[PDB]
Amino acid sequence: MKLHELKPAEGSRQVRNRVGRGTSSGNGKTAGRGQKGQKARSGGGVRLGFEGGQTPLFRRLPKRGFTNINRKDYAVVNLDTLNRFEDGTEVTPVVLKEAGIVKNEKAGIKVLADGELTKKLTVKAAKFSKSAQEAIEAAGGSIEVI
Amino acid sequence: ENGNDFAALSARNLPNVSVVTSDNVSVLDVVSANKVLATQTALTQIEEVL
Amino acid sequence: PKQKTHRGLAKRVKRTGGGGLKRGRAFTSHRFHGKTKKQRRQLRKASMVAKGDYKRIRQQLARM
RNA sequence: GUAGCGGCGAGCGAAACGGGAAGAGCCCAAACCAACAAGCUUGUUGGGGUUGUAGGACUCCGAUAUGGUAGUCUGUUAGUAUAGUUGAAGGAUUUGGAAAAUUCCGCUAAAGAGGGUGAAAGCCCCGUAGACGAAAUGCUGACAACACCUAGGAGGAUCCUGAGUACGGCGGAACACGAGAAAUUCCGUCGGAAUCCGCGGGGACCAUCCCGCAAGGCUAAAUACUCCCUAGUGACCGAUAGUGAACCAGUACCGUGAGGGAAAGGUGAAAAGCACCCCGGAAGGGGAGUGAAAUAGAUCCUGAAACCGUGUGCCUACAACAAGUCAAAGCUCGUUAAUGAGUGAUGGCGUGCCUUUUGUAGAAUGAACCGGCGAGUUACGAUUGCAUGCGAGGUUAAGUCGAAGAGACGGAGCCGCAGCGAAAGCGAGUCUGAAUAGGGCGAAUGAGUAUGUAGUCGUAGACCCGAAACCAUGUGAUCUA
RNA sequence: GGUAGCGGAGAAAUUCCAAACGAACUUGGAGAUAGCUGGUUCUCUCCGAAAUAGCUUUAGGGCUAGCCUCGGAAUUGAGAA
RNA sequence: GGUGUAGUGGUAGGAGAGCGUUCUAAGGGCGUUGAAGGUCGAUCGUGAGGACGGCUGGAGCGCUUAGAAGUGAGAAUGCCG
RNA sequence: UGAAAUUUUAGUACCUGUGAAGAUGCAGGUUACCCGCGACAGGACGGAAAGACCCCAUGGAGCUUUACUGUAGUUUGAUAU
Ligand SMILES: [K+]
Ligand SMILES: [K+]
Ligand SMILES: [K+]
Ligand SMILES: [K+]
Ligand SMILES: [K+]
Ligand SMILES: [K+]
Ligand SMILES: [K+]
Ligand SMILES: [K+]
Ligand SMILES: [K+]
Ligand SMILES: [K+]
Ligand SMILES: [K+]
Ligand SMILES: [K+]
Ligand SMILES: [K+]
Ligand SMILES: [K+]
Ligand SMILES: [K+]
Ligand SMILES: [K+]
Ligand SMILES: [K+]
Ligand SMILES: [K+]
Ligand SMILES: [K+]
Ligand SMILES: [K+]
Ligand SMILES: [K+]
Ligand SMILES: [K+]
Ligand SMILES: [K+]
Ligand SMILES: [K+]
Ligand SMILES: [K+]
Ligand SMILES: [K+]
Ligand SMILES: [K+]
Ligand SMILES: [K+]
Ligand SMILES: [K+]
Ligand SMILES: [Mg+2]
Ligand SMILES: [Mg+2]
Ligand SMILES: [Mg+2]
Ligand SMILES: [Mg+2]
Ligand SMILES: [Mg+2]
Ligand SMILES: [Mg+2]
Ligand SMILES: [Mg+2]
Ligand SMILES: [Mg+2]
Ligand SMILES: [Mg+2]
Ligand SMILES: [Mg+2]
Ligand SMILES: [Mg+2]
Ligand SMILES: [Mg+2]
Ligand SMILES: [Mg+2]
Ligand SMILES: [Mg+2]
Ligand SMILES: [Mg+2]
Ligand SMILES: [Mg+2]
Ligand SMILES: [Mg+2]
Ligand SMILES: [Mg+2]
Ligand SMILES: [Mg+2]
Ligand SMILES: [Mg+2]
Ligand SMILES: [Mg+2]
Ligand SMILES: [Mg+2]
Ligand SMILES: [Mg+2]
Ligand SMILES: [Mg+2]
Ligand SMILES: [Mg+2]
Ligand SMILES: [Mg+2]
Ligand SMILES: [Mg+2]
Ligand SMILES: [Mg+2]
Ligand SMILES: [Mg+2]
Ligand SMILES: [Mg+2]
Ligand SMILES: [Mg+2]
Ligand SMILES: [Mg+2]
Ligand SMILES: [Mg+2]
Ligand SMILES: [Mg+2]
Ligand SMILES: [Mg+2]
Ligand SMILES: [Mg+2]
Ligand SMILES: [Mg+2]
Ligand SMILES: [Mg+2]
Ligand SMILES: [Mg+2]
Ligand SMILES: [Mg+2]
Ligand SMILES: [Mg+2]
Repeated sequence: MKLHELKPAEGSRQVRNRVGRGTSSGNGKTAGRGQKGQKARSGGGVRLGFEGGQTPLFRRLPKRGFTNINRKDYAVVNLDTLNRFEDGTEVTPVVLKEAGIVKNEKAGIKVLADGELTKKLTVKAAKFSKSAQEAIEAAGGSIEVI
Repeated sequence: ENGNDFAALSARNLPNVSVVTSDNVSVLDVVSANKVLATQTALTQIEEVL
Repeated sequence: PKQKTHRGLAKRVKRTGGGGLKRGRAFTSHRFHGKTKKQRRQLRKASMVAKGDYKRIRQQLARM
């Protein structure tokens, strides 16, 4: 491109709308705020979720549950992703992290049976679903709980 | 290329000349310039950088 | 600054897979003698935040 | 914006891990030893010793080294700050009052940053690139000197290892944590330990396990800020702006006082700032001069509008007029040459602008007129549309290098690719349930993410102006009681 | 000369305290807050409301719905007369 | 681009497309043979608005593309003159 | 010699009617040559003061009390000295 012939991509940039700049622009005078009221005042408006005094929805609804301090979440992996590897390959949490499939392993890798596996593999992971273990082993592979 | 100080000095003061080292080249510099005069070593270093 | 979450809502609702919000039911605290067993049974079940209510409050749970 | 805290409201809101900037560790008290002094201990002095894979004393051995320092107006040395020196290259022609402008040929450049010069200068001047420079006094760094720290091994019989302390009750306070199940830290008051088989902590508490060793002290760097000084920068202001203050500004002025607080920049290139003459007491003018220009004459660049006045082309003294517009005779004049311009007898229609209202010509509100100034912005987040890049992936943050740039590195972290459940947990399913039942939420039925931009929202004064008031320092009894 | 604002003084009137005292003046918190009033600046094109329901210490405020607008998806075409 | 048909009042308000102001970048220009500014004119465009002449003025300023905003005033018993 | 309040621009009649319901300005009709000076005060809902009456604001302030919650003081006990 040439500095004297620049052209942005169509629709990439828009013109800011300025209010209170004459009537014919469509936002003159009231600047789109309407006529009087609380919402027409500078800094006006009510806090989010406010209902003008009617009991708000969250107040109506009860609190529920608790958070387990020892909660454990696992980074999930499916058989379709495992298909990306070659037969005889040793699948490991390190292997997954290097491949970029699992950037954050959380409490560990758990393998699920969402897809159809087609390659023989020795898979090492924190956990395996029962269906996932069966699929891996039926494909001639093996599973080891790291 | 880095270290060609005599070339850099001798060229810089010319009104139509903009001198840059192969390691420090920017989109704005290239776009501004109508022609790009590069030494062969500079091109090699650029190819390595990119 | 970071937009803050409404902690009361965070305690009362759950984000579902499809983006909706799961909520408990009202009238499930006391005075059960005033409600038929059908009412109690059908209030035991959870429900979803209605469209109007969600459109009012979504910004308070953006980062829940 | 998670875990949490919270009339569980409004809101408040961590820390550890991980990634970086920077990095440094050391002294006492005590045991014990020697001396001193008084009154076998008990104070002073010096030695000794300094800790958790427990250390130390003490007792045996062996070494009298090895290294370090966060010391010193100790020099020697270098550099640097506070003045400076040097520093290339143009003449003509046209316009002009003036050349740097125009035109023609040149020249210089480690210097084509910038400023000034009678208009716009690479080559006229000050400069710049570059080179060079310090008697004197600071500052820094090195070198040396002086100085101060700096021991290994083996034993435990015994001794030492911070007391009105830790801790507890009561009452407050700090920890994101508002007494709460409430640890941890601190204050006041009262009570009040153990001491190595000891003690503290791991969010009430106990046991086990792990980690540490309080009640003594010191410690550079990364970090915060800029009244000042030096050198610069700006899609920052340009005289109602920018500091209140471009000017003799915290001045004038106001007030008892604290305190409040202005206005006010521009002749011309050069004063060459109008000799002399004329009217006039002067002021002020008209000539004559200076000047490119004086309608640039000091109220001085330009010189708008309101407002005021002189001249006149048309109209106007029988008319009821939101003052115009539409139609039009007559008169006057001739332009961006257009089926022109000014004025206008006469005729038709016709109750301003704004705000606020169901409704305003309104006898509802606002504006005396003119000019200037004067109101949805920015930062950080949320969300949507549009755009670009990549795509089951997307992307870096701090930080390092770099021109205050781009860019490179930096994958810690964040979003997405799996959901369901309060949770254990299970998982293309899961939860409820006795249930292979039904049903809920999901999958089948996949697009996301980084950035730009725009709309809207949240936190901030959040579109602008406006209270009566509240609170915390001060100043006032020169009036008055 | 003394008494000073959470105060003084008062032959008592809310009376005086530097020409306005039911709580002085000045500076600061501070751009207090104002569901209230006023103001909010260029143009043209397309479309175009509402003054209703419900709830509200709510009634001249607000929230959801109704009514308007812009974009999108999809249909056995579901709307109107 | 042509034809045809239909449509084009409008407050709150939504959407779209533009005019003009200052500044930045690049390119290409204009200026003591007179820039900006001021003033007059019977000029052009659908609108905001744009030219071109005469006069005044005396040194800076347009145009095209893109970018950023202290970007447009007639009303606030607005402030200053 | 020389102000001021006020002031949208005004070539600023009367009657009846109309109209945001009390018109110099609108309708019909009537009257009225142009410009002033000295007087009066019916009107311009005349000027002056964002009504103090009245109502409203989840405004303010001063005051009261067997309003609520605190609290200085006063008093009583335990405890330390
Ligand atoms: K709006
Ligand atoms: K709930
Ligand atoms: K209940
Ligand atoms: K956060
Ligand atoms: K509340
Ligand atoms: K020692
Ligand atoms: K010169
Ligand atoms: K120059
Ligand atoms: K020196
Ligand atoms: K506590
Ligand atoms: K611990
Ligand atoms: K520990
Ligand atoms: K002049
Ligand atoms: K005249
Ligand atoms: K007429
Ligand atoms: K009135
Ligand atoms: K089931
Ligand atoms: K199911
Ligand atoms: K995309
Ligand atoms: K976006
Ligand atoms: K604001
Ligand atoms: K805003
Ligand atoms: K006195
Ligand atoms: K008295
Ligand atoms: K002109
Ligand atoms: K005004
Ligand atoms: K009226
Ligand atoms: K009168
Ligand atoms: K009062
Ligand atoms: Mg923008
Ligand atoms: Mg509108
Ligand atoms: Mg307006
Ligand atoms: Mg308004
Ligand atoms: Mg409104
Ligand atoms: Mg229950
Ligand atoms: Mg019932
Ligand atoms: Mg020179
Ligand atoms: Mg020349
Ligand atoms: Mg606290
Ligand atoms: Mg205590
Ligand atoms: Mg403890
Ligand atoms: Mg240990
Ligand atoms: Mg430090
Ligand atoms: Mg000023
Ligand atoms: Mg000026
Ligand atoms: Mg000022
Ligand atoms: Mg002149
Ligand atoms: Mg002048
Ligand atoms: Mg007659
Ligand atoms: Mg006549
Ligand atoms: Mg009314
Ligand atoms: Mg008025
Ligand atoms: Mg005093
Ligand atoms: Mg006195
Ligand atoms: Mg009384
Ligand atoms: Mg008085
Ligand atoms: Mg404040
Ligand atoms: Mg329409
Ligand atoms: Mg209520
Ligand atoms: Mg209203
Ligand atoms: Mg029509
Ligand atoms: Mg200009
Ligand atoms: Mg503005
Ligand atoms: Mg004005
Ligand atoms: Mg009537
Ligand atoms: Mg009448
Ligand atoms: Mg009329
Ligand atoms: Mg009137
Ligand atoms: Mg009156
Ligand atoms: Mg009033």
